[PDB]
Amino acid sequence: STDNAETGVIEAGNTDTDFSGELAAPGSNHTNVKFLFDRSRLLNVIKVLEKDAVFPRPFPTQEGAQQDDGYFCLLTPRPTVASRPATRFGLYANPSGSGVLANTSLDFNFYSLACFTYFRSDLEVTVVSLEPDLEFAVGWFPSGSEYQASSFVYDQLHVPFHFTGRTPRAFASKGGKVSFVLPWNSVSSVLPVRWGGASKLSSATRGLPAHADWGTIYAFVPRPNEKKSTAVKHVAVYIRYKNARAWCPSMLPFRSYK
Amino acid sequence: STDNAETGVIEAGNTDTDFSGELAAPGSNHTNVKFLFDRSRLLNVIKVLEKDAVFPRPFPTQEGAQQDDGYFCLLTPRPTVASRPATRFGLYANPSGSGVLANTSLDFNFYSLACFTYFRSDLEVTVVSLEPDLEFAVGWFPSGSEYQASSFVYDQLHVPFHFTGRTPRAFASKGGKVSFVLPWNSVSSVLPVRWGGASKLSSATRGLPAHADWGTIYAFVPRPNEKKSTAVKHVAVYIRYKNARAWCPSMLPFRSYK
Amino acid sequence: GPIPTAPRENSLMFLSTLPDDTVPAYGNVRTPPVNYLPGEITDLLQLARIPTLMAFERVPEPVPASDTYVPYVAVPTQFDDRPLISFPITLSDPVYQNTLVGAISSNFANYRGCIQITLTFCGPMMARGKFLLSYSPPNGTQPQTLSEAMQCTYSIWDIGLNSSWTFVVPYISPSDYRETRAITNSVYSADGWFSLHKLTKITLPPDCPQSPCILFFASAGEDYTLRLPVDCNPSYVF
Amino acid sequence: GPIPTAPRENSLMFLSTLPDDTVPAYGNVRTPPVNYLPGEITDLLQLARIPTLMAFERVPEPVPASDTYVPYVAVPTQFDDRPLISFPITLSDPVYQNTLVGAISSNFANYRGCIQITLTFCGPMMARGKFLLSYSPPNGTQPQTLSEAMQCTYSIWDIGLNSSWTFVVPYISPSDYRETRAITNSVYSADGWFSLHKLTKITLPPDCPQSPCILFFASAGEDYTLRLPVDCNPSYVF
Amino acid sequence: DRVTTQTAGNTAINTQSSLGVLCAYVEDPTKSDPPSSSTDQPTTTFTAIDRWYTGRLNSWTKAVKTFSFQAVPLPGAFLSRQGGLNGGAFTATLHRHFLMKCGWQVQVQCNLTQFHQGALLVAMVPETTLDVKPDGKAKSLQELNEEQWVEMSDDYRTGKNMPFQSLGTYYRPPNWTWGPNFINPYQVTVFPHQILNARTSTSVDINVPYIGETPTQSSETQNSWTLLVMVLVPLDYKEGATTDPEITFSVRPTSPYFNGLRNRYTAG
Amino acid sequence: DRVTTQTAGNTAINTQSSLGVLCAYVEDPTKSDPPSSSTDQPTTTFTAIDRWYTGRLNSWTKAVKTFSFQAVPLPGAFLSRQGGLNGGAFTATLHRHFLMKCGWQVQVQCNLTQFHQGALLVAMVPETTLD
Amino acid sequence: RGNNGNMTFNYYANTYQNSVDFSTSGILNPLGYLK
Amino acid sequence: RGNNGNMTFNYYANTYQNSVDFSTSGILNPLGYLK
Ligand SMILES: [Ca+2]
Repeated sequence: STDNAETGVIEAGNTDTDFSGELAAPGSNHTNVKFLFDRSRLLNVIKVLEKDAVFPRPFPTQEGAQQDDGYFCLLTPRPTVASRPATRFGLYANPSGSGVLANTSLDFNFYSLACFTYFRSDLEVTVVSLEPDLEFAVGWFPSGSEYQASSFVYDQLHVPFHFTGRTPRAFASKGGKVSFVLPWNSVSSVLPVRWGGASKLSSATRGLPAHADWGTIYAFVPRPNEKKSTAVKHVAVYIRYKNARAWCPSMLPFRSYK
Repeated sequence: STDNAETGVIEAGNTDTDFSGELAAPGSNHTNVKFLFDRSRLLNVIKVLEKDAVFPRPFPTQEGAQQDDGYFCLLTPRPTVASRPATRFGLYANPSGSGVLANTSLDFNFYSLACFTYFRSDLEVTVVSLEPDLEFAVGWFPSGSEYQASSFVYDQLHVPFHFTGRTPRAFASKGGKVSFVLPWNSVSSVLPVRWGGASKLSSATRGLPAHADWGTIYAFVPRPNEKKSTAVKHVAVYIRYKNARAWCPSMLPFRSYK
Repeated sequence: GPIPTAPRENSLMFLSTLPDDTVPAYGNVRTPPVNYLPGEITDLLQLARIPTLMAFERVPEPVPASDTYVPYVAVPTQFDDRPLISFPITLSDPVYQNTLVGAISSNFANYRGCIQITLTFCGPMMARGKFLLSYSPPNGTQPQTLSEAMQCTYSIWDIGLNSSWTFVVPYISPSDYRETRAITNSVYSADGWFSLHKLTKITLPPDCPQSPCILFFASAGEDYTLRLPVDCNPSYVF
Repeated sequence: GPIPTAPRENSLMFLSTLPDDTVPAYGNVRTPPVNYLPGEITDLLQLARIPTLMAFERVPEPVPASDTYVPYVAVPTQFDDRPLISFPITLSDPVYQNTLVGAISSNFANYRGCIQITLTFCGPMMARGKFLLSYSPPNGTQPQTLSEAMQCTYSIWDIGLNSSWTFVVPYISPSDYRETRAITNSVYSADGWFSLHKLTKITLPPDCPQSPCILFFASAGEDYTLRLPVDCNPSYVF
Repeated sequence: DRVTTQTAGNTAINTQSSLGVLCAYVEDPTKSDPPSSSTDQPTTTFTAIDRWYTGRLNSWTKAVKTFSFQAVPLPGAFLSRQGGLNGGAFTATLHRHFLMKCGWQVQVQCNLTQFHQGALLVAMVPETTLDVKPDGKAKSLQELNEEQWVEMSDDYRTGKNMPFQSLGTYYRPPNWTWGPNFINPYQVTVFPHQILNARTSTSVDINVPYIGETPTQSSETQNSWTLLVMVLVPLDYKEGATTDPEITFSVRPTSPYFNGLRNRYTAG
Repeated sequence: DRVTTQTAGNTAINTQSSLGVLCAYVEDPTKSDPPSSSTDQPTTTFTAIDRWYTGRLNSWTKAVKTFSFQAVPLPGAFLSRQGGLNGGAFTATLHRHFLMKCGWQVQVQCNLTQFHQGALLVAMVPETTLD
Repeated sequence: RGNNGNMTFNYYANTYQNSVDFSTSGILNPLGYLK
Repeated sequence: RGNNGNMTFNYYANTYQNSVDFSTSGILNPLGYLK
């Protein structure tokens, strides 16, 4: 039917608008935002700590630095690099060379349907072992907080301070899993799926949000430093969005024709 | 008593119709359709994935193809062959020769009592390990959907995309089982026990329905590709029909007198 | 706080016939309506009541086509004081194998109630004759003679305008239920015999085909019931 | 005392889509209010209804800039009895790839309802002309001729004061839902074709550019619905 | 009573030995609503298609064996003109629509004599592929004429010979042993039917409603109902009696709904 | 006003310069009764034939002289497919009936420009043999 | 009902435990009628 | 609601199971209006 798309508004019609027919009855409400994002998906795979760690230093990190890489998981669907917020998402097509291969993550599913600018929800976290008969624990600190390093000595054994604290620590049974829900805890009101600002007035990276996350989790072995092993253990981190809400329509990623 | 069967209608009589006696009181309602099909039975036995797979290609498949066979289970009482819908049911009397032995399935019990043309119900799926102390997970995608291949790299480990997604993934405990119910999800209204149509206007196979199923399930190990094993593991898939309904009286399989 | 519990000995058990549901994995799904579809079946007895054809080995004189089983009995012209045909009232007997009653019944352990045998005369309309259908409960020896059949439950059928005759086999048993399959022969799984005798030979006018045929059907009577679902016999696929 | 329990076979199972909550680990948290934020989205259909541009390979004559896909169709001056452009009503087809309807729909298994194609004439205002838009349900052969298109669902669009024309593709299907992705080609995943024919050639006055362009948009009709969330295709990151 | 005349449009079929009309599933298989799966206004019954179409089947002879049969696919027979079944305006409309939903009223005619004997089972069978050869191709008019009647065999009783997709050289060809489209000859009376017994009538009538796995179906490929004529008792008579009695049938589409109008169907 | 869209079945024709529809003889040329000369129940309109069929005519050039013309017989044009006028189900029904009674709604399309000049007379003429 | 002996409680809502048709808005009957 | 079929019971209080904003004290609407 006659219209003018230049207006910026085009009404959705049906078979009977210009032709002869009727409306098809509604088949489902699966496009409902709350229902759609309310399901677990893989966020990242991290190594399990077997001693107190040294949190990765800020960028740019110079050669010779002593730190633990691939252990901390930033809870966010946004791109991350080496446990920190990121803008560009990267991977390694040529894993051959010199230098540490930074861990990167991205909620692929989230962005394939994130046709909006802002998002908010509580976060259900599930940690699954990728190792046989593993006994591990999970640690977590809020957005804006940090990992408490070092350790204390009990009976000449070094026990990392990450065994204690005021934040959630979940000890799984041998071969078991860990699961719990966290509240939106960032100081921001909503999470910017895409962002155009800057978190600092000087030497800031445009588009890089400072606290677009639900905090950080890590996994460790309920054993003292001394009883350390040599074989690196891995654990998978799953997240689920509870009571999700979204604002300001936006685009979905470009699909190549090649 | 006097009648005419040519009519197409013959009334069910009792002892007192022509003789002397009474009606026998009802002993049970076990022939009730909903009650009868509401029990688990073996559907298929599949291999457990230990890496991202390559779903079997459509027929006719030519020699030299690279794919994973015997891993995907089409949820249907109808005959299946190599994870796809089928018409004729086959087996291998002479397992000796060249070529891949296609996996085939059939709900033997269902067809022995499927004296009707159409059927519908929800489906309760139970996956049982046929291996000692096995830790596995189950994946599933809806009728009309497909397996998401490939993988992503985390800490230089390849993790299949079948570890994530928006569809059900059930991780069993070590030595445990998996169980859940799925809704009738095909685009068709009912499942044709026997069918006389064609799903395409050209080069179609008469009698072969396109979506007479509740989707497809597969099993995999919650381990990265690198920690792959050499011994193939098997898992048994059981199904149960919930709230079953049936339409249009039909025949039961022919029983040989030989 | 936590509720104290005491999980039982059968915890974690998977029971294939447990009368309960399990957790939903992909809910909130609406399905296309099925109101447009007629012919819904609520109980398989609705089908067991529909008479279907029985099967008999064609009298030692088969056709060049292997597996010569026929749904009828040709009425021979020669007199003989024994049944034209007879079969046991044992649901697992081959004569019921491919009837719906028999096929459906073979999937349950017990039955209770009447079985119905329906006969349809398919000879020419000019034909006349009478038959004696009888049912004998178990005896040490199976009856053969007209004089013996006549002492059991029986009815005389006259050939004429109406083509068919229904014969209800009474449910005469010591037990309230009977075995559907005669794994072991006993008074609980074998209930005697049904037999058909020609009472007065068939009479035909000149220039009429000889040996008219009688079609046999079997079905569940109105008070017929099946109990205890059992495992199926998958051999139909071999 | 202790309550006797019987944990089921699927105890300890982790189901990614379980329709239930899990235990809170850090509760009693109040969050900054979001009342100040406008533009809240409740359902993704709200976005699928917003028309977005389609994409066509620029007629075998690309620009030195790789990946030459355009959101419009230039109207050639030469007469030819075949469609100016045509594409299947298969949601997984590349022409819908980057439209919101297509992108969003590709993340579900089924759809039901109408798709809407919107055309906007971007030639000069002095131009005149007429077009015939048609939709053909599946056929053995795709229609090409004006005579064939004219026998299907179609509308004639006149160029004039108003610049656009919306065309609703009726939902004509054997099933109540259709496949969103044509993994296998069938009557349930491919529903025919949409085509655009120039009815009467475009007429222009002297000193007017030739080959005016027509912008193409696609969106969900008002009765459009999506069912069954499926796994995403992560390739956009490679 | 036994004398009836059924009118439809400019058509009327009479019989003087009616057994009544066997109605399948519901008392009035004619009641039907538009398909919920199409939003376009459907084309419904008009007088030029509200009528009986009549065609032929192969004659019945003494040589036809028990359980041998003939099948008439619906609406397939209209599309191929099997038995000379030209559907006039019905076929013309069918060829121009993607979808079609309808029921059927059928009468099979075959007169014998009070001196002949034999019986034919006439049924309306849902969802069969009895009109297709094992290689997947539909039997041509010539092939139907060469065989006359299809003999019951292990293949048909088993479904072993139904159409199928060849797997390809990548797979070891399996031993096909069974198919869901089998035919258990002893249970064909489970379907809506009547028996044409030489001694009782010269015709049978069956009335069935629309059925299908979906609200409506593809015009060109559906085959939800198949008219089946099968020998139960071999034909017999004495020398002098008329031989090879003929068989004809009349079909009437009921409450049709056509959706998705387009140019005439053209094979791809 | 000048912008109209006429729907019929699965058909719709638009124009942005309508002059209105010229109705001949009566306000609603659509009202009509069955023929009194046939006792058989007639076949009347069904949705597959309640629509617009579109075809072509030869182009207009500077060389065409005053009073030169083109004619489209009705229903003749449907029978011969003049201008590619295939009547789908309408023709199929027409070919299967001895008698047919009906009216017609027609639209002739020909766009020019504000810089062109010329005029065509478009009429519906009763009982001619111009074809 | 079906093969279900749970009279007591239903933890999950009907629309989650089962699928239900969307809207378009003892006594065993015969499957055949002679008319 | 979301992907939740639990109609029955909620063991943990709303303020613990979820986060709630602190105070400062069907029908799908359009995201654009032409005025
Ligand atoms: Ca417990």
